[PDB]
Amino acid sequence: EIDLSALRDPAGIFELVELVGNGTYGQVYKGRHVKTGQLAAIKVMDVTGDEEEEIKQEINMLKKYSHHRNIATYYGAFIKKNPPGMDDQLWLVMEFCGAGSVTDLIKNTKGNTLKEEWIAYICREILRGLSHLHQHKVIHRDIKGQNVLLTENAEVKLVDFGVSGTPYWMAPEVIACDENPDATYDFKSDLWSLGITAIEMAEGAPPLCDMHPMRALFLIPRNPAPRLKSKKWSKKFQSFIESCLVKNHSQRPATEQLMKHPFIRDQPNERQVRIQLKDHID
Ligand SMILES: COc1ccc(C#N)cc1-c1ccnc(Nc2ccc(N3CCOCC3)c(OC)c2)c1
Repeated sequence: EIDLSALRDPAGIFELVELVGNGTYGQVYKGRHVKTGQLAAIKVMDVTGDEEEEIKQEINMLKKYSHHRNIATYYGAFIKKNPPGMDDQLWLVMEFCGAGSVTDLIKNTKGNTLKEEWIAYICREILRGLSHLHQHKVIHRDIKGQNVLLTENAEVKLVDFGVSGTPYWMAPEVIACDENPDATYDFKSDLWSLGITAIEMAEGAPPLCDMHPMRALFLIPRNPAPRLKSKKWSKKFQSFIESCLVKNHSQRPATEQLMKHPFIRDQPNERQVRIQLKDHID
C-alpha cells in the first residue's frame, strides 16, 4: 500500500505532452518519461485532506491489481509539491494506450457500429479483466466504452479505478429508488455495464441515450431489459446480451459463467481479428 507522504515530485521524471481526455476527479494526459522518451498516460488530480483517502485508494488498486494483460499497467505515483495551505497535484502514471478508447473506435467506423467478430474479441478481453478484479474482490463500477482502451497492437485494457453522474451504464440494483432504498454495487453490476457497452459497440450509443440522464435513471429499474433492435446479429450475440442484462442481479450470471457463454468462447479468426483491429487503428 502506498504512502502519499513518500511520493517524489514528478519533475525530471515524467512530463505532460497534451490533454487526452478526462477521468474520475481529474484530467488525463498523454505524458512522457523524460529521460527515455517512452509515452505514458498521466491522470492529474488536485489533492486535499478531503479527497486524499479516496485518491489514495485509487492509487493502491492500480498499483496492486494491474499485473494482468487486460488492465493498463501501473507505472508510478508522484506529488507535485505546492505552498500551503494550497492544493498539491497528484500524478498517477500508467501505460499509454495509443489507439484510444472503444468509444473513439466507434466514432470512426462506418455507421458507428462494429462487426460482431470485433465486439466478441473486445467483450472477452473486458470480461477477462473483470474476472481478475472480481477475484481480488474489486468492483470496477465504471465499465463503459470510454474506459475500455486499446494499445497500438489492439490489446484491450481497462482504466480508471477512481470510482472503484452519467446513468446510462448503471445496473438496476445500483439505482436507489423506492423499492431499492440501499442501492449498492456488487460484482454483477459490472456485468450489466458490459452488456450495455456491448450494445454501445453494436449501435453507437447505450439504450436510453436520447433521454435526459435523470429520466434514464428513473426508467432503468422499471423498463424491461434492453435488446439489440436489429436482428442482423447472430443468436449467440443476442443471447449474450440477454445474459448480461438480467434485471434481477441474483438471477444474473456470475463473471465466470459469462466467460463460458458461447459468444465469448466460440471465437475463431482471433489473431485475425486483432490484425484487422491493429490495421484499423491507423
Ligand atoms: C480516456 O482514457 C483514460 C481515462 C482515464 C484514465 C485513468 N485513471 C486513463 C485513461 C488512459 C489510459 C491509457 N492510455 C490512454 N490513451 C489515450 C486515450 C484517448 C485518446 N484519444 C484522444 C482524442 O480522442 C481520440 C483518442 C488517445 O489518443 C492517442 C490516447 C488513456
